Amino acid sequence: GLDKFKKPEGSWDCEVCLVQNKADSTKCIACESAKP
Amino acid sequence: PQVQFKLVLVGDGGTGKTTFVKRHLTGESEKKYVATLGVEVHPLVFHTNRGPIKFNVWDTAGQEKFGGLRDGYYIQAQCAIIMFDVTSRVTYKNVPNWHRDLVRVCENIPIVLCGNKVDIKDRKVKAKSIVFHRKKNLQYYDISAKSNYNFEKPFLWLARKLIGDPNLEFVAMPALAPPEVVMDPALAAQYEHDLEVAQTTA
Ligand SMILES: Nc1nc2c(ncn2[C@@H]2O[C@H](COP(=O)(O)OP(=O)(O)O)[C@@H](O)[C@H]2O)c(=O)[nH]1
Ligand SMILES: [Mg+2]
Ligand SMILES: [Zn+2]
Repeated sequence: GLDKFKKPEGSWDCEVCLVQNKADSTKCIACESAKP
Repeated sequence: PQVQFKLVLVGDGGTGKTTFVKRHLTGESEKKYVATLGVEVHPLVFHTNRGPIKFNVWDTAGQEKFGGLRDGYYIQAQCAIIMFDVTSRVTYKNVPNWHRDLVRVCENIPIVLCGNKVDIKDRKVKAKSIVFHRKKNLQYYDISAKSNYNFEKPFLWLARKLIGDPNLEFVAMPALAPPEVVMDPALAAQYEHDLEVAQTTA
């Protein structure tokens, strides 16, 4: 299965464009929207 | 936590990119508009034998007609589809430019080349001429957005590359908008034959 899938610790998904962002980023690397 | 990939869908204006992405009904009902970049992101779920995967497909708002796309469009792309229109040789002639722009920002992400509108009888870019993919490690498919012909093929190939599982399968097709035009079965069979011969011939 995909049972062994995990995201990087503290990463977050942009609510505007769905890009995954790093834990320490405060804004989306793609669309520049603020972290939810 | 969902497995998802950002997929950029690029190619000349008028090639059918919007028509193609819109075939996936839930991806259309759940699409997200990104005002800062002029993009509609369509979240396309496919159910594999190892679970669901989501391709978040970035569809432009037409800006490719007027110039290159901004860096934000390409940022963090994990895969791509380059589209052209098999009734317009100009759109195939521009495929190397799209590939260049992709690799410049995204390096060696997996890319699929799609020749759209194969439902149209007066086809101009035929299998024997479609060679860009051979020299660049690209996979090629004929597609017809309006008839759903081969809709799933680019996504399955990308999913296999991204996961690293050559045996990955889709256990069911996504719910797609009903075909708007007929893809003639004899025509499809002939085009399928022409591609096979092109891929195997010495
Ligand atoms: N016969 C046919 N027409 C298509 C197909 N896909 C798109 N079209 C039409 O081509 C035109 C451009 O489509 P569009 O999706 O807006 O292209 P885009 O500019 O690349 O996003 C439109 O008139 C579509 O109806 C297809 O598979 N077959
Ligand atoms: Mg469009
Ligand atoms: Zn974003």
